[PDB]
Amino acid sequence: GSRRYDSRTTIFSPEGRLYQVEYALESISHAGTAIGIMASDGIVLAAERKVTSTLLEQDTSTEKLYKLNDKIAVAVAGLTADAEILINTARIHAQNYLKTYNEDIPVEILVRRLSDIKQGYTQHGGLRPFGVSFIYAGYDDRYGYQLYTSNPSGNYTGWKAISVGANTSAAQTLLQMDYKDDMKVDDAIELALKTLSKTTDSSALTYDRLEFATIRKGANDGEVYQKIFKPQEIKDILVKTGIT
Amino acid sequence: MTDRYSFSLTTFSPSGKLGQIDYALTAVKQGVTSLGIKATNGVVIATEKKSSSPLAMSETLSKVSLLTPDIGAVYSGMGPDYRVLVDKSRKVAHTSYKRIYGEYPPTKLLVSEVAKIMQEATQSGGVRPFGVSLLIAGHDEFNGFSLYQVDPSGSYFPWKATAIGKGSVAAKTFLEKRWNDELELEDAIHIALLTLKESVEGEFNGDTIELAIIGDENPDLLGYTGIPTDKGPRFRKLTSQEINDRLEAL
Amino acid sequence: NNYDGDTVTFSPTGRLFQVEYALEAIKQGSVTVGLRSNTHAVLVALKRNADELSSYQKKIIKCDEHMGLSLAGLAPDARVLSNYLRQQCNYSSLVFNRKLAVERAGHLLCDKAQKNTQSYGGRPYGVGLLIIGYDKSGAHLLEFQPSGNVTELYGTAIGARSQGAKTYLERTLDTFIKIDGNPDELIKAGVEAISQSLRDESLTVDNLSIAIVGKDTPFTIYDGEAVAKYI
Amino acid sequence: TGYDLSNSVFSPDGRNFQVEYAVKAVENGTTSIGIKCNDGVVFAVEKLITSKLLVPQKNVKIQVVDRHIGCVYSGLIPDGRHLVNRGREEAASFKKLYKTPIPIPAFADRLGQYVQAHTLYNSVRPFGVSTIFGGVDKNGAHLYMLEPSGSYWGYKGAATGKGRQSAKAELEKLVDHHPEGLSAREAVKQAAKIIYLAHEDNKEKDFELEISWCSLSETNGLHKFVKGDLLQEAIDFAQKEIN
Amino acid sequence: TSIMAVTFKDGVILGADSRTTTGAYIANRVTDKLTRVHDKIWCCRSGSAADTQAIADIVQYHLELYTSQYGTPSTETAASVFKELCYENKDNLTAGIIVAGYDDKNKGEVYTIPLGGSVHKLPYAIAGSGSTFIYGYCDKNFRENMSKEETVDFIKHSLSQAIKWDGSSGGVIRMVVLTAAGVERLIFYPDEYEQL
Amino acid sequence: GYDRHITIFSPEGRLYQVEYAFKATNQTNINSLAVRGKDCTVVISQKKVPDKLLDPTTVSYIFCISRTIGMVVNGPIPDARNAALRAKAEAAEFRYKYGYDMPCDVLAKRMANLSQIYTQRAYMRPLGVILTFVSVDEELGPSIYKTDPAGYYVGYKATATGPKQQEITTNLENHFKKSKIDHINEESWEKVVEFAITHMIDALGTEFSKNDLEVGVATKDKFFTLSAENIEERLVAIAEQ
Amino acid sequence: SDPSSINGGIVVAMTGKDCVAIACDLRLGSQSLGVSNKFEKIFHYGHVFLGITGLATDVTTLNEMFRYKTNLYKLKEERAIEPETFTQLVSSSLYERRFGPYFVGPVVAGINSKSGKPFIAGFDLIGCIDEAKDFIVSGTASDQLFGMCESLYEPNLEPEDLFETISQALLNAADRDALSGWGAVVYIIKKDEVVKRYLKMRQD
Amino acid sequence: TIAGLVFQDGVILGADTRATNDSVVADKSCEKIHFIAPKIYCCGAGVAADAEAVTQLIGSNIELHSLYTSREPRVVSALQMLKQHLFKYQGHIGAYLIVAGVDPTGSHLFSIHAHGSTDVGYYLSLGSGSLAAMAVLESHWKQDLTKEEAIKLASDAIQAGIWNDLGSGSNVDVCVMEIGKDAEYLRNYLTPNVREEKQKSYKFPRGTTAVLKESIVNICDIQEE
Ligand SMILES: *C(=O)[C@H]1NC[C@@](C)(O)[C@](O)([C@H](CC2CCCCC2)NC(=O)[C@H](Cc2ccc(OC)cc2)NC(=O)[C@H](CCO)NC(=O)CN2CCOCC2)O[C@@H]1C
Ligand SMILES: [Cl-]
Ligand SMILES: [Cl-]
Ligand SMILES: [Mg+2]
Ligand SMILES: [Mg+2]
Ligand SMILES: [Mg+2]
Ligand SMILES: [Mg+2]
Repeated sequence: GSRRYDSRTTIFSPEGRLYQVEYALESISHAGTAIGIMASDGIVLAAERKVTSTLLEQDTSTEKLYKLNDKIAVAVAGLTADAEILINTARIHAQNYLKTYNEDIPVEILVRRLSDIKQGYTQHGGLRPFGVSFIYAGYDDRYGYQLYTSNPSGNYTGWKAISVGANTSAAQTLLQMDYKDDMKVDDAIELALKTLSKTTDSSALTYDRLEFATIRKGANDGEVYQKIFKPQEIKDILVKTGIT
Repeated sequence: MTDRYSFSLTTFSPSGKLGQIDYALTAVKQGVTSLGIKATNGVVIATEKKSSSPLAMSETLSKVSLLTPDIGAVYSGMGPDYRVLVDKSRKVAHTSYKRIYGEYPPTKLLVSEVAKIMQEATQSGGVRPFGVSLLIAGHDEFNGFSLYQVDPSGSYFPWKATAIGKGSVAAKTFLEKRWNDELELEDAIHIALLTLKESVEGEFNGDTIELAIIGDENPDLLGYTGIPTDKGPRFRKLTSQEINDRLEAL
Repeated sequence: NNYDGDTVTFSPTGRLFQVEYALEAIKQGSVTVGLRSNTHAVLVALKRNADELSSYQKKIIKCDEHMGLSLAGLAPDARVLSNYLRQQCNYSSLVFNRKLAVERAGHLLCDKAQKNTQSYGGRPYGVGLLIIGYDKSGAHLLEFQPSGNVTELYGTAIGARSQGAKTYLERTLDTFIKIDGNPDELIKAGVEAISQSLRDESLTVDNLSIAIVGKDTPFTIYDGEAVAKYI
Repeated sequence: TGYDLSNSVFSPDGRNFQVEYAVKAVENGTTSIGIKCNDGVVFAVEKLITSKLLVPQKNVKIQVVDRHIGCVYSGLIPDGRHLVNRGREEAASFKKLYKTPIPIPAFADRLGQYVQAHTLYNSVRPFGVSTIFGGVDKNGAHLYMLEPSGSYWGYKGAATGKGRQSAKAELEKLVDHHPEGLSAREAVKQAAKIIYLAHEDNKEKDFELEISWCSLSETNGLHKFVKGDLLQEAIDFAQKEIN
Repeated sequence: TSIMAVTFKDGVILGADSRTTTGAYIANRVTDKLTRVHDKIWCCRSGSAADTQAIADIVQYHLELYTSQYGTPSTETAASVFKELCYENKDNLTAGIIVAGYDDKNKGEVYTIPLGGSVHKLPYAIAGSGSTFIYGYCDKNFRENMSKEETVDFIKHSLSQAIKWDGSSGGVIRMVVLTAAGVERLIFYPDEYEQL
Repeated sequence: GYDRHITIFSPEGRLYQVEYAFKATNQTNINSLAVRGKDCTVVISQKKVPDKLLDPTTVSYIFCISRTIGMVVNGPIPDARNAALRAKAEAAEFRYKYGYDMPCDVLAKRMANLSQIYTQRAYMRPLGVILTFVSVDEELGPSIYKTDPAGYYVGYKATATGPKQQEITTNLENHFKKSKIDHINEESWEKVVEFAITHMIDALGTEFSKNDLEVGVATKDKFFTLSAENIEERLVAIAEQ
Repeated sequence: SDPSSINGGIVVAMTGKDCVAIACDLRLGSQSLGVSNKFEKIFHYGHVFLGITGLATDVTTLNEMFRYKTNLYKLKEERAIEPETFTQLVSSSLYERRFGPYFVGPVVAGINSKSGKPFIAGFDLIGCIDEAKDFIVSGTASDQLFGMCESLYEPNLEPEDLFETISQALLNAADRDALSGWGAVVYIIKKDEVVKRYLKMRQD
Repeated sequence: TIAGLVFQDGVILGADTRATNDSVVADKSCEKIHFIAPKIYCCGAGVAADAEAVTQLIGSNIELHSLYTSREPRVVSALQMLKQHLFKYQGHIGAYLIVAGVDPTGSHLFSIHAHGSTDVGYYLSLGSGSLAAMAVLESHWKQDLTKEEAIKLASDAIQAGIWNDLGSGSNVDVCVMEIGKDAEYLRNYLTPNVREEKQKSYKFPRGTTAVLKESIVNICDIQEE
């Protein structure tokens, strides 16, 4: 019958690894680096675009940084089309929680549900896993500012600072060196850019190569503001920190 | 139907490549050249009508398709795959948008729905990816003019100008020289026609070239008067004659 | 070889190996014999035990008051097909108030086996049956093989060393076909037949199973001391 | 290679090897024939007597569809019973809606399309029979033959199984020597001859002759088996011709 | 409504008034109640207009697919499809259909399918609300193997009495002639038939 | 090489099962030819009856899909008949839903969309056939639209299918280079049939008897096939000039 | 028994010169029994205002339903929905429940943020759009609001005049309805400013 | 009050502009002549949402069909799809429709009832004002009307409705569909019911209304530092 042609995407290796999770993690290793840094007064998301062309329309472009609601954003590393499927699920789940409880979804509950969807594709269905890793940047009134990461396995963990995609090993060492706990958003902005500036496989790091965002409780009257930086603003913060 | 193929036919290989997406992108390359250029006041999409027989009436095969009054598509790769994606793209503009909001979707969102259709053919049971890259040019009130590329993976990207298929590497270099942010639509049709002559071996006239625009509103093309807010389709296929006129001044 | 992975694949010579391997489970199964006259039909079965602590596997199932079979091969498969035949006999009675023709039982079994031999996922039935019955056209004996092939005979035998009994019946055809209105002499002729298929072991009281059906005889099974008479 | 391991796969030639293999199962079968006469059709078939233990005239091979259609087949017998079961459903459903008994062409495509459906998917096996069938409809007599591929044409005469080359050779002579046509009672005798003649290829075991017919004059355009005096007259004719 | 079909020597003729009513209001005064399910198989409709349109449409679809595969279907076969629909949906249909057609073998044939979804093959058939008034007349005046002109007169006279007495009937008398010659539509205005 | 058993991409970007289905097309070793008149569309096809037992009247690769549409197949008959029944069903369903006769070119697109699905769905194998649909369309006039196992279709001024298509193709390409028009300039279909037969005799270099040929004519509001006698009438006329 | 008149309530929307007004009562009851004197029937998604009269469980449900759809809309479109577009969404959403309707009388009010053009609409319970130039009315005192509006209303009223008109429409119509009143709210809406006023009315 | 009639080289549709709820006027300027295709229009009577929804549904599908077949859409197609969909719902979609247009087959006029019955006609009227309209149409319709004649007769049929039927009122909308021309949609073709100037202005002295509390509403997204 059709059995002949089944890859069997949901089995263990004799070492007790899920092949297809591991080969997806391999795929995501070649993706543009995304860095998340959590401070006391906010969270930074920076990410490196993979396709440099002078003719790509940058200001209308989104491959790395998406918004799930008014308090929660993700930075993508992997197949952008796969990430867009999961992003639309996350967007609905936050709005089903809001319709049911009349409260904005706590960050962890959203991340566990995405991570539970990813887990599903590794244990049943015989489909390929989602070739995606997310950094989650979010705020809620229980734990305040939160970073999490998810990966094709459906494992998620929380971080003070984290990277995904290419050169995470190098990226994670550099963060571990310079990151302190009493740190502020302005410093975390400078750390995030400097770390991409060292790990990048490109000759130099320029505004046309980056997506950048912040989540600050530095909105008027103790509210929370998500700022996806426009290309001009990225080029400004690149001069300010002293990288260009 | 005993469709037992409920498992993916696109899987990660040990290097992290998705084989069937890569092979689909190889089918796109072997495909005839198509290109799109975005002007300040419009967008142009252009391709060659590679006729399979001189007994064929190449007018009956359209490579450039209207999706909504304000959105247009062209491709490189397997035509029949493009045809069913056109059928699906037109319908989804209605079912998931027009029947809800009473207007047509903006360019990005219709692109987003096509992307999604193709991402599914990359992960669902018992199907191969689509063997096409689309260029989609449109207008909408709040985003203005836009040009989008959609790849077999589901991935789409906004372009000022680009090319896909056979001589796309050469064509893309040509465009990078000739493009600025002060181009008028007539300047963009001129650069489109120049660029497409480099990748065309044989006859180069209005009968072997298919070129369409997203320009001003054409109230004359509407077919009815007495509704001040419907001002007419922005999508227009240039005629065999209109092309030849521009080739004399080339 | 490369054409034995499932029942949906033909070999280059036009063979269904999965069917042919199912056929093989019958040959490894313990011998059973069927034979008939104009008045009665008889099953004789050599039951097999695991060891000397174990019971002997029952080889004869009752399907209705006028029809039952003997099995050789996978017993659980025999159960499924005997359950199916019970229901078909039962439907005929309840809807048409009519005793199911033995030739029609044959056709129903032949078409149930066949579905498993053409459709992916499923496997052939791993068992052979000898159906006996008395209906509106007298005495009947069928042989069922899980290929789907069903054959009306005067007499036959299936299972290990069945070729012995079958040659005996092939000679005795003119004699036992005339045993009309004498059930004990027809059962003798079958017991004698199944003997030709023995080696080393001989017919004991808890070894031998017999069944009979006929003109004024419901289908009834004799085991244990009820078959001592015939050893 | 590997092209022959899965049904519905095209080889580089443009062939379906599983279907070609099904044909070998058919060629392995006993010989069956059909003969188109003036007003009807005759179906004969070789039945091999494996053992004296086979009850004569009791394992019937030729199957009736509706009241007017006869089907005979060579190869895997249960595959031929599975097809006729489907035939009977098609002719029932057609009669239910359109009232008239299904015409022989309509019926032929109904089988045709079903057999062809069992070459479209790897999840099924092709049919292991060639089926010779026909009857009398409003437009007259009709004889068909249906190969494992779903292929079928009208015939003056048709033949399949092991004795096919012998049968065909003898069928062609009848066509050539009777252009105005063959009567029903003549075709029955000829059918007996051609089965006997084609029994040299299967000569080791002895056999049993089975004939059916539909004839506008001889059966009122209904399918009947040839029994008793008419059967023995055909057997006697055949026995005289081989000697 | 008043509708009939009559077999004669050369074929068959379908007749109908042209009045459609919503209670006492005439919704349409020039209705065509003679509907084509095939080249030479037509039916007369009575009951729910919606129901009989939906039915005739499906039947036309079925006979068109029939023709593609098996060629020209018999009048009987058209009756059988009408019946199948009417009978199996009897709990949701108010349809009373007369089926009439021409073969060269069978010649002219009339079937009536009343509210049962039963089938009846008849030399002639009357149906609709106006038919009650002309049982007497039609039983007395019908003969077999009438000429074309006799059969046009018989229907024109019959439907004329039906229209006079039934408020639900009225308008023009439409007929359709079905012979080897082909398909002739006729119309007769009030100023002809009223004064009969 | 399982990329050669089902309809998934080879590393080259090719669908081998689509390619091998095109090769099944030629298995019948029959050549088909379609040309357009002013008023009509004519399809001729070779008719080979090798077996003397066959009923020649039942040996055809020309199908009456609807009253307007005819369809010649180049391929094995079982796949031909599968496609015929489907086209017939899709044509009658169209007329029921949309209240007009399915146009020739819309049927062709519909059947080519179905073909395309068999090139993307792994469980369905492509049909090994090339469908040539002909009508006199009430909008576009005389029409020829051809479908293949790839899911490709296009309109034709004239076309040819089979082993010796290229010979027939260049013959017709040469004629439409002289006349410089899209169709055979001829009032009567009887003389457009004569044309089609005449150009098939030239291109294939073979003569034809009434039984070696099979013809289909599409006029306004009906498609029909010619009997043996009607063809003979045509053959006589070609010989006498 | 009649779902549209268990809880009571009224909404009225008027256009003015470069402004719209929408106003509601505050009553919620179980027929004769008054329960809440704080039940507001005017909700906003971005700058588009929706008043809803009718069965209070549907008033709450549909608000939660239009917050949900307008949130997603904004996340994809990257812009707030406009009154013209939101009106179609409401109609779509009512008509999708055609044979099991919400028992509500919706009223859309707002200004197109691009064109600057004031816009009001009303709907039957199954989505039929009435796109008035002057005023829309909804609820248990709709007849009373039609009478008050059709007399009191005049086009191109300034923000502080339209406030006086709309307030007097509601207050006098509520006082002739047993199931409306108990307080009221008026929204004065400008392109980049929105005032909200609680009216001192009779508490019977 | 909706009507349509054929003239020399086309078909015309007329409709009033009143929508009712029990005995009150919900709308004085509603458009009952719905767009299906560029040259196919549909007059709507019955349940207002039902007439609006079923014309939009069929109009959406006719657009997808036109795209699919690369042809101008036909009136008989809109007719079949409306009629099959209304029939499926057994009257529960309470829509009464007059369909008219030009296509490559010529000009067409049809009526459709809620249960899925269709009629063919040279003049048709539907809804509470249909008897008033049909009296005018049955008095004045002849063959080969000019366009000037046709528009006069259609608008007279709708006026019969406006004056004599309580269910119908306000203005006359018309739509002209002539062969080989662009369909012209003439909303407020007649305006015979303009409200007379009021006796008084009821504009209040500012401060007339008693206000408990004030507050600014925050309509912007994120008040930001
Ligand atoms: C000429 O003959 C006109 N006569 C006027 C009128 C009103 O009867 C009508 O049919 C008109 C149809 C047009 C109105 C404008 C939009 C396109 C359709 N119909 C209505 O105005 C309709 C009345 C009506 C109510 C109920 C039923 O069946 C029970 C039939 C007709 N009005 C409505 O539907 C209102 C609109 C609210 O603004 N809403 C309701 O009736 C709410 N109920 C509907 C039924 O289900 C319960 C909810 O125009 C013709 C041509
Ligand atoms: Cl009617
Ligand atoms: Cl399609
Ligand atoms: Mg009368
Ligand atoms: Mg496939
Ligand atoms: Mg009060
Ligand atoms: Mg009180």
